[PDB]
Amino acid sequence: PKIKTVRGAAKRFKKTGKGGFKHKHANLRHILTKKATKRKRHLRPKAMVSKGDLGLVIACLPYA
Amino acid sequence: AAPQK
Amino acid sequence: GIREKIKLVSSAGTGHFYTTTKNKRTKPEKLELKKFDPVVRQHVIYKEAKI
Amino acid sequence: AHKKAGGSTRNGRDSEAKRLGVKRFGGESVLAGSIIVRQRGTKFHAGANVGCGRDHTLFAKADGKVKFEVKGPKNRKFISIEAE
Amino acid sequence: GFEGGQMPLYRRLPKFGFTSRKAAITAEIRLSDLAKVEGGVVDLNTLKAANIIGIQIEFAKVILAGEVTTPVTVRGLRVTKGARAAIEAAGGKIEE
RNA sequence: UUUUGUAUAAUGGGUCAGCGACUUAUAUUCUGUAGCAAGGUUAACCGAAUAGGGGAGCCGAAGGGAAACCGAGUCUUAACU
RNA sequence: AGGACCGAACCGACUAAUGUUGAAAAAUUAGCGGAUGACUUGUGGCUGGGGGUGAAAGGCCAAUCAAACCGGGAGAUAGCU
RNA sequence: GUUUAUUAAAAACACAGCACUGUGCAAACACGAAAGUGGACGUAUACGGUGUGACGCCUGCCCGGUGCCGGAAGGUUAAU
RNA sequence: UGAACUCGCUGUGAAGAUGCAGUGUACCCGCGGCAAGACGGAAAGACCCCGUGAACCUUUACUAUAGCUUGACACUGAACA
RNA sequence: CUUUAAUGUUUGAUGUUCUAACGUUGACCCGUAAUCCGGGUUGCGGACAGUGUCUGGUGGGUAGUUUGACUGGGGCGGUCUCCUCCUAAAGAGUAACGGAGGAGCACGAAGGUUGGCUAAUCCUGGUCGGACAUCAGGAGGUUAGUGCAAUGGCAUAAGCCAGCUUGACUGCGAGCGUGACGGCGCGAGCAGGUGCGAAAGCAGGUCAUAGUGAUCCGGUGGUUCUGAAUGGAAGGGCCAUC
Ligand SMILES: COC(=O)c1c(OC)cc2cc3c(c(O)c2c1C)C(=O)[C@]1(OC)C(=O)C=C(OC)[C@@H](O)[C@]1(O)C3=O
Ligand SMILES: [K+]
Ligand SMILES: [K+]
Ligand SMILES: [K+]
Ligand SMILES: [K+]
Ligand SMILES: [K+]
Ligand SMILES: [K+]
Ligand SMILES: [K+]
Ligand SMILES: [K+]
Ligand SMILES: [K+]
Ligand SMILES: [K+]
Ligand SMILES: [K+]
Ligand SMILES: [K+]
Ligand SMILES: [K+]
Ligand SMILES: [K+]
Ligand SMILES: [K+]
Ligand SMILES: [K+]
Ligand SMILES: [K+]
Ligand SMILES: [K+]
Ligand SMILES: [K+]
Ligand SMILES: [Mg+2]
Ligand SMILES: [Mg+2]
Ligand SMILES: [Mg+2]
Ligand SMILES: [Mg+2]
Ligand SMILES: [Mg+2]
Ligand SMILES: [Mg+2]
Ligand SMILES: [Mg+2]
Ligand SMILES: [Mg+2]
Ligand SMILES: [Mg+2]
Ligand SMILES: [Mg+2]
Ligand SMILES: [Mg+2]
Ligand SMILES: [Mg+2]
Ligand SMILES: [Mg+2]
Ligand SMILES: [Mg+2]
Ligand SMILES: [Mg+2]
Ligand SMILES: [Mg+2]
Ligand SMILES: [Mg+2]
Ligand SMILES: [Mg+2]
Ligand SMILES: [Mg+2]
Ligand SMILES: [Mg+2]
Ligand SMILES: [Mg+2]
Ligand SMILES: [Mg+2]
Ligand SMILES: [Mg+2]
Ligand SMILES: [Mg+2]
Ligand SMILES: [Mg+2]
Ligand SMILES: [Mg+2]
Ligand SMILES: [Mg+2]
Ligand SMILES: [Mg+2]
Ligand SMILES: [Mg+2]
Ligand SMILES: [Mg+2]
Ligand SMILES: [Mg+2]
Ligand SMILES: [Mg+2]
Ligand SMILES: [Mg+2]
Ligand SMILES: [Mg+2]
Ligand SMILES: [Mg+2]
Ligand SMILES: [Mg+2]
Ligand SMILES: [Mg+2]
Ligand SMILES: [Mg+2]
Ligand SMILES: [Mg+2]
Ligand SMILES: [Mg+2]
Ligand SMILES: [Mg+2]
Ligand SMILES: [Mg+2]
Ligand SMILES: [Mg+2]
Ligand SMILES: [Mg+2]
Ligand SMILES: [Mg+2]
Ligand SMILES: [Mg+2]
Repeated sequence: PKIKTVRGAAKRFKKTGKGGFKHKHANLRHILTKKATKRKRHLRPKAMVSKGDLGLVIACLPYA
Repeated sequence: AAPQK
Repeated sequence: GIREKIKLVSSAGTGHFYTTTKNKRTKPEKLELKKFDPVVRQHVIYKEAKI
Repeated sequence: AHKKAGGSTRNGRDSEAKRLGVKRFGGESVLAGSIIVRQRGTKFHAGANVGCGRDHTLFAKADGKVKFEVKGPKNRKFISIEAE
Repeated sequence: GFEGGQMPLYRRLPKFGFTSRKAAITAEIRLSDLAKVEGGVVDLNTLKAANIIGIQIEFAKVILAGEVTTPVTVRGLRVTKGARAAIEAAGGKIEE
């Protein structure tokens, strides 16, 4: 049968031109008053999945 | 059955 | 501790607000400060409000 | 006889090591922004073309070669950058 | 995605965004495709008949990819700023 | 065989003959090799049937953005050195 | 008269020895307990598996019981050998 | 008397007797999706459950905790 | 029951040697006896630990539920205070 | 409005009668050769009891499960995250149920800036006044101070005092350090708009290092995004925050 996508990963990574994955940063959901604005500002932009992680992501997203 | 150690 | 969270609301018509922690017991009078409002792009008075 | 229970230690705690110390040595070429020393307090002081951060981290404000030197009446250790 | 019981990477990270339903009914056309239609008039019906776009498509943009040499008239499509210049240089015209 | 380590006094086998354990289906990715090449390929089905027909579809040649949208650029921002 | 006494048949199973690849998957020999009673025995019947029955030992329910046997789910699962 | 068929026969189980408690009869209670059946072709001097265990002398204090029984004012509280 | 041409001692050694080192003794093969050793045979230790194994049991562990119990609506009507 | 009275109406509750639903494991007749069942007559109950749907309580009677790891064997005891010092072998890192201590915050001033200032302790002389209060002088030279452990820092003070303030700003960020990663940290300089200062300049919290918790789910405010025929809306996204 077809491989099934891990649907929880499809909600969290998106593929990019050269095949890498962008993701949203952690730590920016709650408990925000105590975090410095410098720290919070750097967490807004999307980020690229690291080298050691790509193997795990690609397994979950066979049809990306 | 037997006595055990 | 008694240091409790509050928010400061822009006195302009914008919705923009800051959050901060206040010792409710020892300083019962409202905090009030001029701060930058990035919606109007001006320094404006901000006043304490409930979180 | 009876095997007798031991007690317990009251110690057993430590913190994570912080990787302080010199990160670029004398004569080493650096780019602007490069951290040269991680410190607690100013064990080294900022010389020419060197900045000091809020946690006393010394960093390059210009490209050049790191120069360590001793200066002043207190014989304090200063780090400076010399243009290449 | 199992990691020995550590919280796995696809669950440390927040979900984001949403899926547009309008995106699925939108297509992009290349300049090199404009020569493939029959009859020199480019519109959604003509591009569908050429099997250049799917039957469900309702919106299409011509974009500056490849090149076009024959004159063409583009009707009812949207056109990028760069694609417009290319069609005009070929002696075509865009209308709406 | 299992172990840091076995002549081990750790395991297993009395011997002979026969049988006895990395398979198959369908997706996906990488390598080799063959055809075609900005193109490649058909599925079901039809077929006096391994032919021929069938291009419905699928991958590729464009990306950025949560999205509207813009497009060799785009997002971020009032604006980018 | 008697859940009376002694003691055969009958019912049981307190001690010792033998046996332990036995004559026997619970026996034999010599002693032992009850023996008109809450006794024993023939034939037939009824109670069925989280159920039965139990003067209660988790005891018995076809040499099997802290949940019988047979068939099926079924090649359960086995980070173990 | 009874008991671990097949390593335990006993101080264990039962016992007559005692006490508490439930049950007014279409009884309580048990087996049954239910019908129905046992209790019982019985009727509180009867029937069920629990603890104790012939007989003799006896069985003292605690109702705070848990349980059961009675009460209903007030607080709270479901569907509607 | 791996195969044997199957001695003692002291040492060594997966740390308690018929089989290794050194050394002592010993013609080849039966029969009747005894059991000190072959860590002798029988049973994938029943003690202990482990397994994000099992079972059955307890309770003011958790979540349900049969039963018991409360009320509303239906079957279910008339009159009056 | 408040206290309050009657009338009318609606709706709820309680009580007493009634018969006709309903009950009858009361009697009698018939099916009938029948202590089952059904029909008939009659008596007693009677809108109760009983049953269905919904609902609160109780409920080891029954069922499915959970009940951590480390550990000089397990149990019992102790520990589980973060900061500082030693062990640690003069770069970084480095274990043990090794040796020693702390945190789970505080502060709109204890932050910014401009101006100024310099400690402990001891000895002399002085009302009450004493070993120790405030005052003057001297010695001393940081042996003090740092909001809270310890280490490293601090006189250009980072220690102490006063005036004016909100930079405890918004968008970004060359370039580095440290992690397997998630992440954490330092940062010149740009754009906007501020505070102190004559100006050069300084300010993106606090002498630095602890004062903390991913994702999911849900709440609150905003918004030039989306809106299942169409116009809205709900719901979702994005931004701030809980
Ligand atoms: C320390 O104690 C012993 O060393 C020992 C023992 O020393 C004389 C004798 C025995 C005897 C037996 C058992 C033993 O465990 C046992 C033990 C441990 C069993 O477990 C038994 O084994 C078939 C069984 O399966 C069930 C039974 O009772 C539930 C027993 O009756 C059993 O039948 C038996 O004979
Ligand atoms: K083996
Ligand atoms: K072993
Ligand atoms: K062994
Ligand atoms: K073994
Ligand atoms: K393959
Ligand atoms: K009989
Ligand atoms: K069973
Ligand atoms: K006896
Ligand atoms: K017994
Ligand atoms: K007694
Ligand atoms: K009591
Ligand atoms: K009581
Ligand atoms: K009481
Ligand atoms: K022997
Ligand atoms: K009647
Ligand atoms: K240990
Ligand atoms: K030990
Ligand atoms: K060290
Ligand atoms: K000040
Ligand atoms: Mg948010
Ligand atoms: Mg001993
Ligand atoms: Mg440390
Ligand atoms: Mg965990
Ligand atoms: Mg070993
Ligand atoms: Mg060897
Ligand atoms: Mg061996
Ligand atoms: Mg041997
Ligand atoms: Mg083996
Ligand atoms: Mg063997
Ligand atoms: Mg007799
Ligand atoms: Mg018997
Ligand atoms: Mg006999
Ligand atoms: Mg006799
Ligand atoms: Mg007798
Ligand atoms: Mg007799
Ligand atoms: Mg019989
Ligand atoms: Mg027992
Ligand atoms: Mg049997
Ligand atoms: Mg079972
Ligand atoms: Mg199955
Ligand atoms: Mg199997
Ligand atoms: Mg007797
Ligand atoms: Mg027995
Ligand atoms: Mg016996
Ligand atoms: Mg008793
Ligand atoms: Mg008493
Ligand atoms: Mg009560
Ligand atoms: Mg040898
Ligand atoms: Mg040798
Ligand atoms: Mg030798
Ligand atoms: Mg012999
Ligand atoms: Mg013998
Ligand atoms: Mg043996
Ligand atoms: Mg074993
Ligand atoms: Mg485990
Ligand atoms: Mg249970
Ligand atoms: Mg329970
Ligand atoms: Mg299960
Ligand atoms: Mg353990
Ligand atoms: Mg070191
Ligand atoms: Mg070293
Ligand atoms: Mg100053
Ligand atoms: Mg110090
Ligand atoms: Mg501090
Ligand atoms: Mg609509």
